[PDB]
Amino acid sequence: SGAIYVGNYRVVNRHLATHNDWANLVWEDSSRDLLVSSTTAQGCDTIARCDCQTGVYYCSSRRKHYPVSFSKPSLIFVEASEYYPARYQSHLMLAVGHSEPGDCGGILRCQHGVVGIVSTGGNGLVGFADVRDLLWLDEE
Ligand SMILES: NC(=O)[C@H]1CC(=O)N(Cc2cccc3c2OCC3)C1
Ligand SMILES: [Zn+2]
Repeated sequence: SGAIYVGNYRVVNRHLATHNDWANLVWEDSSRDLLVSSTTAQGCDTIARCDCQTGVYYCSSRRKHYPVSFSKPSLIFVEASEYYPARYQSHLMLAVGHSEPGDCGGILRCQHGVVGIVSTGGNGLVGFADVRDLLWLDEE
């Protein structure tokens, strides 16, 4: 589990969104595994606006933050899971690292701020849904 809290927005994995998230919906995209809802309180996270390929992510199944090198956001085939059939997921970045299903939502960050959140895993790989292209998270 886990979310990004930036301005009056809550960014979560679409497959983990709650009823309250759907009832306060701002934007959702199944192909990216992302959903954004509105919040009453202002958040403290800042979004990275960069092309970094190194950062650090939080892994709840190890209670640890790991430094990783990660690929550029792209269209990657993801195996079938409890939440989606086998399909191509867009704006996804892969790294070598530990990830179990419940690790989804952990933040990946670089020197500029939050890059994305854990969305996929298995086989000693971890995949992150990029949010650096969602410029509207910084305003309104
Ligand atoms: N974005 C998606 O399609 C995710 C939905 C889901 O439940 N996925 C399975 C998964 C996530 C994280 C780590 C691991 C996984 O499987 C093995 C370890 C992929
Ligand atoms: Zn950066």
